[PDB]
Amino acid sequence: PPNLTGYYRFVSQKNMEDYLQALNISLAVRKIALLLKPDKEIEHQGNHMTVRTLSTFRNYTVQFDVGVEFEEDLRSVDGRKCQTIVTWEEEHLVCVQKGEVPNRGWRHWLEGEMLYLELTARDAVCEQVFRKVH
Repeated sequence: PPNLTGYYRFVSQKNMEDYLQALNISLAVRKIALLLKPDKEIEHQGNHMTVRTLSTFRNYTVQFDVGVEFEEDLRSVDGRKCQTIVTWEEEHLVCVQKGEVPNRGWRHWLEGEMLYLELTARDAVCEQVFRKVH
């Protein structure tokens, strides 16, 4: 990852169900999601990032400064709110969303033109993969 900027196209996933069920999301909504093919769009200007998640149901956006804790507004997702902190170590991005649910956060890392991602909530682990295109 030079500068994580770009657009990344969906490639594959697994266990979305487990993750969305650990966040207690309804059935009517967590079987729409299993058929989605979301893409990632990223703006990156030396310490500050804008990460967008795009799909045909609804899109989700979040802004932050890495290394500075912020209150994240997740009502578009599960209805909650967290005090998120993002860092860069071991050569990959780590985010822990402190709040009501334990083990809530995620991890991003690169290799080639591939954008890997891991989602966590309680004991549930979710994996997704994207391909940079712009």
